[PDB]
Amino acid sequence: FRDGSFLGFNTHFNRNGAWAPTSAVGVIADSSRVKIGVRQDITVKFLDQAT
Amino acid sequence: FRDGSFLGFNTHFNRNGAWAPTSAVGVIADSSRVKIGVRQDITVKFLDQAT
Repeated sequence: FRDGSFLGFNTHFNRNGAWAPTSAVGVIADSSRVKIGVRQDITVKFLDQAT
Repeated sequence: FRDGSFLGFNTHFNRNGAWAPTSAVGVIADSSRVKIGVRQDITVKFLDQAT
């Protein structure tokens, strides 16, 4: 291969260790058709009496 | 009894569902001899760490 490797796709690399290399080498999508809903983004509370 | 016939009574109607109709149709009292002591009127606390 030469340039044009990764096919002009927006390429995202999984760094957080969620990738399962026994399931997939790569997932190719029309990213217009996948939506992630965010009802609450990562939210913090300080607990000091809780059990 | 086409007109008000419980004159001489102050009349109070129970509407919070405490009334037990199998126990009494009505209770008649000398209200000078019944006292309710109110040591603490109703209070609310919000709990978010309690067990």
